Amino acid sequence: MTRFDVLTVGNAIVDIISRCNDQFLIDNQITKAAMNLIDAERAELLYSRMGPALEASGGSAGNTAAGVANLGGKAAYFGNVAADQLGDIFTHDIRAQGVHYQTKPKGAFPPTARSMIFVTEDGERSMNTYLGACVELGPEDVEADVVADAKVTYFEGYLWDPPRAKEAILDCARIAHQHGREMSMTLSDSFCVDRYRGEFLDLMRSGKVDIVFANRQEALSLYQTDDFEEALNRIAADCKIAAVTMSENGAVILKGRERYYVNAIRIREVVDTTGAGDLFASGFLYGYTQGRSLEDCGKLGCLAAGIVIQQIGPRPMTSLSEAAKQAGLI
Amino acid sequence: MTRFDVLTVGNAIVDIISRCNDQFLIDNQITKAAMNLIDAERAELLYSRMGPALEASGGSAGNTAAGVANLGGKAAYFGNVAADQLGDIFTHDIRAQGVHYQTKPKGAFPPTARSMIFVTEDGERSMNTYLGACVELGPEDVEADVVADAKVTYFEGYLWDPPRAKEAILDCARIAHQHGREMSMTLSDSFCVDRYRGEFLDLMRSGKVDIVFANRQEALSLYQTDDFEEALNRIAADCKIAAVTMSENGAVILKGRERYYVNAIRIREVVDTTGAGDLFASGFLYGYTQGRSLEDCGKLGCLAAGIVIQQIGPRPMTSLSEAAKQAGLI
Ligand SMILES: Nc1ncnc2c1ncn2[C@@H]1O[C@H](CO)[C@@H](O)[C@H]1O
Ligand SMILES: Nc1ncnc2c1ncn2[C@@H]1O[C@H](CO)[C@@H](O)[C@H]1O
Ligand SMILES: O=C(O)c1cnc2ccccc2c1
Ligand SMILES: O=C(O)c1cnc2ccccc2c1
Ligand SMILES: [K+]
Ligand SMILES: [K+]
Repeated sequence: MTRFDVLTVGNAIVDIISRCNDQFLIDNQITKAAMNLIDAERAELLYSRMGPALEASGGSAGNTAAGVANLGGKAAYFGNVAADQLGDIFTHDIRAQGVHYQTKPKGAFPPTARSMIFVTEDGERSMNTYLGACVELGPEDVEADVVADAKVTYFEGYLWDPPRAKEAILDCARIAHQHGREMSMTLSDSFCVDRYRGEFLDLMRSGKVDIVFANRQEALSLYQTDDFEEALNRIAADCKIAAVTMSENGAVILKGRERYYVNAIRIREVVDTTGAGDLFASGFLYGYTQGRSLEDCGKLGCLAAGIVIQQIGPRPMTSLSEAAKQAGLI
Repeated sequence: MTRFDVLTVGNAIVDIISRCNDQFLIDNQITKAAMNLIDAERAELLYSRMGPALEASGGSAGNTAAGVANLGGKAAYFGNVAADQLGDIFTHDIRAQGVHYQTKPKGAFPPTARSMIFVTEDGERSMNTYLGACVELGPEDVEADVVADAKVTYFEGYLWDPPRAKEAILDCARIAHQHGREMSMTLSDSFCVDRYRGEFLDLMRSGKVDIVFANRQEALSLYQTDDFEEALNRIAADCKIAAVTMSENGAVILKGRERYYVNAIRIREVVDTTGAGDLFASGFLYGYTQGRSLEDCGKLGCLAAGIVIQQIGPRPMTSLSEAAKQAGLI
């Protein structure tokens, strides 16, 4: 037996969520649908203009770990918060979901990362992230026994922004592979891909990453193309398994020459897209580590993603395991 | 012209909200549907057992002020937070709603008040409140110019728990009445009524309070009776105006021998009753300060209350003014 199905690694963030009109994004030069990095001064400025908000634990990989636990899988998470109230919230929420979380805060400054997420009327989310304590994550935060004992270790492309997180990831890759485990990454965001295009390709081609998650926008960015079919062929050539999401058009799972298309759930109304990709990865990786077919992994991913976009906030407040049972995915 | 329609005064609290099953309340000796005061040790214990949560600025009077501002009235708030992250969240949310809020924190300790609110499947809410920095609210926090320039000053019965807040309220009553303004209170909670029964009756009978808000449970507690008609007759004898809510049975507004019955609005589902009474007071006091009939104040209250119970969290995330316009209450 193994201790963990999925270890995830990412920027530990608390989300600050509000609604806005379309003009707000233009007025404040916020790139729509993207992760916009911001400094402390810009954080203060944007917050001063933001309406009344709700807070909820976030972080892309944090959400993915929570989702795996919610489905009934065994999950762990590495990510660095500060010894402050936001860090206490983050710690509580992830542990309360039944995710192993033991990364120790290093101090009160920089403070715990937060992301001001503006949700427009169409349900799109535009994130504005002050990394704070995330900049401190490094090799010292790798719990080697956890990596050794996890079927899959999954990490964010977003980790390439803070300075030393990549060193922790390279350590994880070494340990995972020495123990016959698999490594997975998400491309995270199309501008993130643009920042780290060559590095991401190298991760895949060198075999440090076995399973890659992308959406359409990320895949097009990765190969600098408007040809989605080219992007699919290239990504299949670059990694052992690729899971590519296409929003309302569902998803496609690629392995060598194999392609498995999955339909998206028909949605009544798109409330807030925050967490869609994260929860697709939850469903996929839960299925993968239970030995399910690639198609069924895709189905579980679409189920989880469809649920999270029908609520405000990034982590499903309902039972994913119950939903999967009703769906005959069990 | 006056600067403010409604000044509210209360315990400044950030809510930590989670769903639980019925047995959780019993196992943890949480009194269902009530405000349960807790110390620091008990807060740590309950939080350790609480599921993943979301945070939202709360405080009964805070919610009421926010609701008045939402409807288009001019609101102000007195309430004390700490110089910490939770206090910064509280400060942001109330000011971002357009409420005047200038109560200065006295340091970082005691920390900002928080309430762990457990919502059961029936939508009832059971609150567990650590008062923290609320214990420091005192006469020093009365902005006399704001009280002088507000049509109505409204305060929580909950203020009788912290040690010095009542002195600030007595100062408010003096200033308000010297400037020809009106004072209002909510009975807050049936156990709060039980703690301060004599003091609350005296506030009304001495004329320090002109307009009283109660629900059925609070009115029955106030007069220690199982007879609701007796409670209505007695409350009408004790205060100039009484607004008494009755959940799905709407409300009754009493003035001398005048009685005005108002129906609850049709709702999709009871998602979370948190803030129902607070927002009833918002709608009522908005109407009242706009010169509306007592019946129309009741209707505005039932509208605001009905909206808030159909969402998670204590402050409506949608426009109350727009809903009022659509409902023909305008
Ligand atoms: N730079 C970042 N790194 C990792 N996660 C992020 C970043 N910015 C925003 N997020 C998270 O992305 C999630 C949605 O995918 C949100 O819950 C938010 O916390
Ligand atoms: N002791 C208290 N005093 C004032 N407000 C409170 C108290 N406990 C809980 N609340 C608030 O009551 C609101 C619901 O009426 C919640 O938003 C919560 O913050
Ligand atoms: O080079 C491109 O074609 C390309 C495609 N998509 C992008 C998205 C974000 C940033 C750069 C991109 C660049
Ligand atoms: O004295 C009573 O009749 C009475 C009624 N309701 C209550 C609710 C809470 C606490 C005491 C109460 C006391
Ligand atoms: K969401
Ligand atoms: K509510």
